[PDB]
Amino acid sequence: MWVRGSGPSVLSRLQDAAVVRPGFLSTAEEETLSRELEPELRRRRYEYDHWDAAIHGFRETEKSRWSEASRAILRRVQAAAFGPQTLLSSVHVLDLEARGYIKPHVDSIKFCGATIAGLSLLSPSVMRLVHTQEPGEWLELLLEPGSLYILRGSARYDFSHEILRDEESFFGERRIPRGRRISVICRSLP
Ligand SMILES: O=C(O)CCC(=O)C(=O)O
Ligand SMILES: [Mn+2]
Ligand SMILES: [Mn+2]
Repeated sequence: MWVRGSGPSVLSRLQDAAVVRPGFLSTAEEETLSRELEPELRRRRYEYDHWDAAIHGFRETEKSRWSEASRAILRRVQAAAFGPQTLLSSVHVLDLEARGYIKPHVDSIKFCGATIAGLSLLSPSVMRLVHTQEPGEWLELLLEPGSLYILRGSARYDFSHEILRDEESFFGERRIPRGRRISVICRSLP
């Protein structure tokens, strides 16, 4: 339902490395995050785009000070996705416009440890993972609003990830129309 792959072996190999938990958040939790983050994101302009930037059509913030309700959600993510690992001192909040997208990349190994965990809000999208040496090994993850994904180990180090732009936004054969998306990303310390 939420993962498709280039073949059975990549699917088995990454089954606990690339994880989607649809409906990890309740509607109330989605609302908590939106009410806290929408106003903060509105204070910033969508950034200038660059050809050699991974992220296109976006604004963002780092946030370490959170309401108690949002902190309860972040602690649920930490329990679900991270061992005992330490998290970075801030959480990355990313606002992609409907025309925005993310190009294939591997998160910096200088600043991010073994695990990335992301909450998706507002609208559905498709995350594609592609092996960095072998373009024939890939996964597609369907990220609906309220979902948590986890990329760890090989899914974090050996595969790029990207968020498909509207015209390319397909989960298998199915078109996933893109809208404005907010994501809330927790990362481990290296
Ligand atoms: O929006 C997401 O879920 C991922 C963002 C991302 O890949 C990044 O900021 O490195
Ligand atoms: Mn920025
Ligand atoms: Mn990334």
